[PDB]
Amino acid sequence: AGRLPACVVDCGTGYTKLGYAGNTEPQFIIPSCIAIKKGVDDLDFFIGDEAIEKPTYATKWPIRHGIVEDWDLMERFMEQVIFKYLRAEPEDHYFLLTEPPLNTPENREYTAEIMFESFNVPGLYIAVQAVLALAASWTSRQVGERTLTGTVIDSGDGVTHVIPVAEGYVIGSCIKHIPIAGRDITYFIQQLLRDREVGIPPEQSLETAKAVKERYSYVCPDLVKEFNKYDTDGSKWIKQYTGINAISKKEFSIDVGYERFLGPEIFFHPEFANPDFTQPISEVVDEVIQNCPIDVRRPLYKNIVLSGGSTMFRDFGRRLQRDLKRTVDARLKLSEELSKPKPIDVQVITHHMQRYAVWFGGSMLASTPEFYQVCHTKKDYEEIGPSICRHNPVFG
Amino acid sequence: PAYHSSLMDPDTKLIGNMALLPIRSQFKGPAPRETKDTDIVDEAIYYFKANVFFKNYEIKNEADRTLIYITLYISECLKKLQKCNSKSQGEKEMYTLGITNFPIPGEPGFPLNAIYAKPANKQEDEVMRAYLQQLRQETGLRLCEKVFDPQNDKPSKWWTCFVKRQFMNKSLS
Amino acid sequence: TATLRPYLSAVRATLQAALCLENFSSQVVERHNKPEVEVRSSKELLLQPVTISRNEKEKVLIEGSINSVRVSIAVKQADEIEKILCHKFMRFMMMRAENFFILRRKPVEGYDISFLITNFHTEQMYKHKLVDFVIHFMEEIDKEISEMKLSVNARARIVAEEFLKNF
Amino acid sequence: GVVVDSGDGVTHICPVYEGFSLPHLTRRLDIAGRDITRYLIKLLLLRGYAFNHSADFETVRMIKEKLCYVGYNIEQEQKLALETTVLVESYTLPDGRIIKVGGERFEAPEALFQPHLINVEGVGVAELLFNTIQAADIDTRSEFYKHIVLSGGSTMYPGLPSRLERELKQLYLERVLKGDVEKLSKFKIRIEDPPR
Amino acid sequence: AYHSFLVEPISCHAWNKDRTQIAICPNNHEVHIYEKSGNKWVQVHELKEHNGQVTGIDWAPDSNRIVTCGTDRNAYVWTLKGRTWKPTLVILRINRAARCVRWAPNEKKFAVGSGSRVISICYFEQENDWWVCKHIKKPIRSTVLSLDWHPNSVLLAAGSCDFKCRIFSAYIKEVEERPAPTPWGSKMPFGELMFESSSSCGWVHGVCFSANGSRVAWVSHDSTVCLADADKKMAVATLASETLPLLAVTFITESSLVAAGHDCFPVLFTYDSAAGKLSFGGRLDVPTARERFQNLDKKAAGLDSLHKNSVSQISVLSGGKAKCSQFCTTGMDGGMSIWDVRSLESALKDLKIV
Amino acid sequence: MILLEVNNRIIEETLALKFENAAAGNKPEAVEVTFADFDGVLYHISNPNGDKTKVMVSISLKFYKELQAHGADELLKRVYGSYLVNPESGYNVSLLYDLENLPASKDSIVHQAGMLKRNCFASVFEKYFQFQEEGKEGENRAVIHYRDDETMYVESKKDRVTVVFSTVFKDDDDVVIGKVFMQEFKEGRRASHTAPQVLFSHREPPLEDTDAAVGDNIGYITFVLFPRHTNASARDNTINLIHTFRDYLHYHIKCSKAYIHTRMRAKTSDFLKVLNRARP
Amino acid sequence: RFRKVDVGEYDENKFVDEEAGPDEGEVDSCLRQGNMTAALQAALKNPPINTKSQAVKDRAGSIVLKVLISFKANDIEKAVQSLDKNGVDLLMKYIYKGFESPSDNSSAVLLQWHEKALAAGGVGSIVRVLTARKTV
Repeated sequence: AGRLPACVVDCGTGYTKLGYAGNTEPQFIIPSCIAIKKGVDDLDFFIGDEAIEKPTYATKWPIRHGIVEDWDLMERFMEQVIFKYLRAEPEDHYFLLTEPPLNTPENREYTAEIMFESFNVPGLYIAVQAVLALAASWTSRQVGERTLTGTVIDSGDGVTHVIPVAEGYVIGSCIKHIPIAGRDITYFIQQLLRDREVGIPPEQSLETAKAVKERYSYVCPDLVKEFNKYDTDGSKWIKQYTGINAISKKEFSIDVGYERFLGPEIFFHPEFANPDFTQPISEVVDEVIQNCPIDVRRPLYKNIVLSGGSTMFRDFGRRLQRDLKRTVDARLKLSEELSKPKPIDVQVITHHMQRYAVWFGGSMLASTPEFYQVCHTKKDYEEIGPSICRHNPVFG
Repeated sequence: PAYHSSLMDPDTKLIGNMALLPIRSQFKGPAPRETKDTDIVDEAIYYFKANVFFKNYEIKNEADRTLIYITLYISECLKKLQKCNSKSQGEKEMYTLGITNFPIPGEPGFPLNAIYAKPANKQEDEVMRAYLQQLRQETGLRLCEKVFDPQNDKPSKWWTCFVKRQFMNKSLS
Repeated sequence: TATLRPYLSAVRATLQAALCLENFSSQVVERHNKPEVEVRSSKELLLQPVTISRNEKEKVLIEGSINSVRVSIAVKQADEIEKILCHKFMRFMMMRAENFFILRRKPVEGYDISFLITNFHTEQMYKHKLVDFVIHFMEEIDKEISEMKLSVNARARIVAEEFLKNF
Repeated sequence: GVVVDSGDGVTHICPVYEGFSLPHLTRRLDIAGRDITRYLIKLLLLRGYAFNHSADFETVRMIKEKLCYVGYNIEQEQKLALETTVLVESYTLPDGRIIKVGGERFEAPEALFQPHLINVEGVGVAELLFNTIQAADIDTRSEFYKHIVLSGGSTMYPGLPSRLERELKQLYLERVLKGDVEKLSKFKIRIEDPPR
Repeated sequence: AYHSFLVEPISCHAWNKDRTQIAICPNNHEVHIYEKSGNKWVQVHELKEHNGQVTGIDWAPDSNRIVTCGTDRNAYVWTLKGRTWKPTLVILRINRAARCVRWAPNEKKFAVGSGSRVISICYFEQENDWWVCKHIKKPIRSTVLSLDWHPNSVLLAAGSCDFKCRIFSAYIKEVEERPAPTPWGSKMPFGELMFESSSSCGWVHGVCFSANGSRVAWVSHDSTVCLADADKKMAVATLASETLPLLAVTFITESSLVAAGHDCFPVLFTYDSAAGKLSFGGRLDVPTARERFQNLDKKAAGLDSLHKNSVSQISVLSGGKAKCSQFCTTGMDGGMSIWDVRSLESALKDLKIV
Repeated sequence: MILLEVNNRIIEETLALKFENAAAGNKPEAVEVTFADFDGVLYHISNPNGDKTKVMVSISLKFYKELQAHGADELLKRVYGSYLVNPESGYNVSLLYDLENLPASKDSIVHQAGMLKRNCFASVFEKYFQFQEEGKEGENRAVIHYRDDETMYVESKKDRVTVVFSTVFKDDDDVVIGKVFMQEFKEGRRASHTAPQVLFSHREPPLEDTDAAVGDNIGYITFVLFPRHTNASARDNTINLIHTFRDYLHYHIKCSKAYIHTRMRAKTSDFLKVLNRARP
Repeated sequence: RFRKVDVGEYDENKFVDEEAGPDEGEVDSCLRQGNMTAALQAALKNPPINTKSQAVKDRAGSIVLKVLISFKANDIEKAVQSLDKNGVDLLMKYIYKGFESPSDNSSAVLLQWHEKALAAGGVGSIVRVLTARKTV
């Protein structure tokens, strides 16, 4: 580690988080999109928020299911990331980028070709998102043992993944998905609101749900109890949102009810919103641990870690831990009472750095002298080849 | 999981494979008499808002079938009850919609024929048919106070909004 | 121009001769099957290497065997910008050799790019079409280098103007 | 002659003298099937496929059986892997994702001949076999050298018998004929590999 | 007439005595037998025993036995028991790929050519109840690519990668009687080298004895066809082709050859015995009421030949090598073709057999 | 984006957000940010002594002493006034915003804070532009080591001011592409007759000798600036352009390589279609 | 450390290959007289098929090369058409020797030779270049 901190860039399907190693929050969180229209026609583009309407440019999304799908466009998006937002002279900073688990070696070579052949970085490291989220949880009070075994609940853009991790290495064959993520909570809240509250501009229907979700939601311990609380003490529980008719500039006034707690509930009752998929998040986690190697199951249940916006609802962790515990002892009941093994310690770890767990993890690691030891250098890339970037030894 | 009934005695009575469950009411029918002050009609109405969102439901015992039925009817009421002003007009349309010959197990139109036993004979037929009617009225009744906002003319949206939701994606009508 | 078509015609005719291959199990190791022009341990299976040259710079070297043909090309590189665009374009393609099937990961020493075509390729693609491809490649690489070069000039001019016009 | 048996568990060299098996001179190799499999797991890691050492062991065994082979001349094999793509094969995992496997095909089984690669003390299957023959009665020697027979699941790698033969000839030339290339021609070995 | 069995090579084929079945190796470890049903082909058996690629198939007519050999160093003999074919292992004691196999005309033995630089002649023992072999070794120096037996079941022509066509004696005393003189010479102890081509030109892809066995022909990688007759002091006539190498050759009469290879179409050569010379009379693949109709052009693998890739095998289907009327070709394209010599004679007026 | 922006986004947005929260009357959150800019610059944003009501922006430049011999301290004082304070240890300049004492219009100060770096550099240019306007000739040149191995030389003359950049192309690919850019700068007068004239020298310094660097990878770019450029009405804009030149050139070298790649991707991928169309 | 010697080198097998000049006066003679076709025929006489002297082989190629360099393009056809098949085969071999020493535009006229020789000899004449054990 020299005078200058490394650049840390975490490219997700929905947002890219970027800034410098050492800091606690990204310096920019910008949507992962690039609007485009001989010469320098290639330089006529915008990214992030500036890219979203832009009367005369088409908005593109180079990353799908966490994987770069348009390499020309990801390359261009890098150019502004480095020269417009970070204002890093890329020849003087090591870089740490990220990847979904199951991204291919070939893609890491493609990424390296971009970083070393176009931008001449001195050093590169591609980390797995899951692994940085574990590393993020070492920030937690409930954590004294620094470990990179654990189960990672990543609720990203479009689905939520339960990623089992042992000793730095994702167990690829054991990953499972849940077709529930923040968008759906929004969609369901939109649903619930649509048929109760009058005067949501049909056009601003979505933005209103998002606002309610982000401002008023939470996870409850029990629906019926929650319902009667609301039924009784309306003045405590029902809340007010006021918005602003975009077209016709007239405000509207709604109540915020049941959707406060029914929104996030669909993690726990996917049947409420998805007609094809009904297994609660809790069951899915259980299944994943039980599929993994026996000798690693206790560690997994002991260190379940959250990452992403959707995991931030007050009490998400508590409820997850509770329900998983109920499952786990249900099994260990139907076993003792069928002819007596140790009870399972189930720990769901929460902490402040959750929303950008991944980016925080990388920022912290790329601050350490060891990060400089494990990065591939440009001299390596030239003498041995892009294949060096196929493997990124874990460290910490 | 969804909310189930606790009222099932190892010795409560069974019309078909439903539970012939005590209810305290100002109505006619073979529903037993009850000492305690919560009946299956209260369980259903209490559980309703939670349970109506579920699409899958384990029949653990015969009390559950009664609960299911009352749960589905609750949604019949609010179907009518929504489009009509003042409590008065309400409990009025609720006598009507209570009496109506609703499909019952074994008939084309009763959903859940795979789950509910059909009446073995004409006795059971006439009983079950009556029990069901008792409930439609005791149910349709209690629900009426709840739906209307004590400052009147007022069908509370906090009930009318469930109108479209269908328990287990099934409808008595 | 003038001498291009005659060069290509000679190259094509030599490829047509060299790409006459069959499946050959190794005589040297039990249950191995290896491209003889690479491994070279049975002189009897190797053909005579030959070369077609356009001029002192541009040539193609063709090395046949029972099994496999190695084709090495020396691409036209007129000035320093074409030399580096060329080297960059071949490198770019070699990194991707697992997708080409017919490309060597490195050129034979003295050449810019090398194909290694084997009986497996000639059993799975039309031989006459591979010959077609090698010729189309040679024509096509010159055009691309040559366009790359115009683009650099085109953008250099706009970039200087944009900066200079702002003072 | 000598039976080189090697299964998932372990690897023995058993010289057998006309009818009966002499325990003296019998030797074990502390390297076998399960070891090659685990090494293949280390090599596929450096290629950017991370199999868990337990969850995935069966899967990497199948890759090994299907695709590994013994290199005959290792430096010549590395050149092939490094300059061309002829060694590269596609393999479909349990979940349907396709991986690609090249140099690791011959590199994993090489542990058998160079055990230092997987951190094992010793000398490796050919040096061990030679030693076993060059400690037996100077006259039984020859009849042994023409009756080496392979056994077990871990001896079926394409190319294995050829590599042994090459390697003995390498040893015998230096350690028995101290560089004498002309008198080499009369050294006679021919491991058979029975099709059973 | 072309049928497509698959799109990858037919590595090798064999027909039964009656030409109602054909065994092909569809580029893999198995052999697939097909039968014709009306005008369609139907797969009837699938021989799975070989542990590597099958490279040679021969079908012995009167005994109905199929021999195969493979890159796994095995050969099998297949017997038809009821309605399934059963393999018997023949231990070849070779340490490299088998490359070709031919049953001798008397069906009492068969020859495998291999990468071990040897030809194994195999025969059965009604004694120990299995197949044994003797190896022809000297002076072969490379892989044997091609075999053909003389009609006496004793002489044996072989082509190889040391660039040579040779004739050998494969006389096994314990299955046959001493052979009769031949113009290849009168002494035929096993392994005797009877004839060896001299200028060393090309890998020798195919060899053929004439029907009375006094002429031996072969085709080589240098794009020559050659013929030696024993009735003229084993003098060798030569024709250097203007096109790509042939891989397969056969006599269709005593003075007529058909061959095919990397050009993808069959061609005809004739030997004039008086002058001692070979001529190209050929190119047999050129692009009644029913026939006049279908040939008519309409209103609207870019190659003017039936096969779309190299021809690697040619076999006489009827009339034998003296007076062939029908022959077959299979190829790296996975196609099989049946050629009618008399339709060829008709549709090509310039064409002169013999 | 063809021209590189001058102001620093991290600085402007961090301050904007601090000023917005102070306006709304929110309780100030702690801020602690370390970040860089082009050419070795390092910045720090922090709360002095942990006092969340106070926000400091500090800049660190290896070559600050050099700008400081040429008017920098006095220049920063004119622009920042009572926002400039004693420099934080590790840094050369520190600005201090009291969240409880902001102008009614925050714009100007947010803007000037974003040009800290650019403001550190302007004085050397303003000095030599003055020398020109006043006929002071024969003054010793400014020598500014703006990176470990690149140097800028500033010199005034009777009729014109010259800026020389000694730059390094780390990659041998970049020299050749760089040369093409330079040739077009040397010919840019043919599209703006008023523009500064640009010279270029590969490998060798201009003869105008000393300790300057020589190598296959060195180039020297000279900007001849005239009074229309150095005068009182043009100099600010002129300074915004020149001090961004080196980075502009290198950025355009890199974008060209990205563009070449998009070409190579299109072409390789066409080759693979033809290959695959050769399957039967 | 024993795996350092290639024992393959000394293998009972290891295939072994089985084991002249044109007259320069005659060639110059026809050359100096403007008799190009005759110079060609002379230069393709008696190639040094069997000699382990590269010197003698380069002598031959160069003599031939010189004849071919000297032709006017519109005179190659008849010259090539005047040869027999062994002639065109031999010629094609020398055209491929030519290609190894481009030298002046020689490259350019060799390519013309290549084309006429190909029209006479067919790709089979190139095949015999690659398959030749004993070459020029």
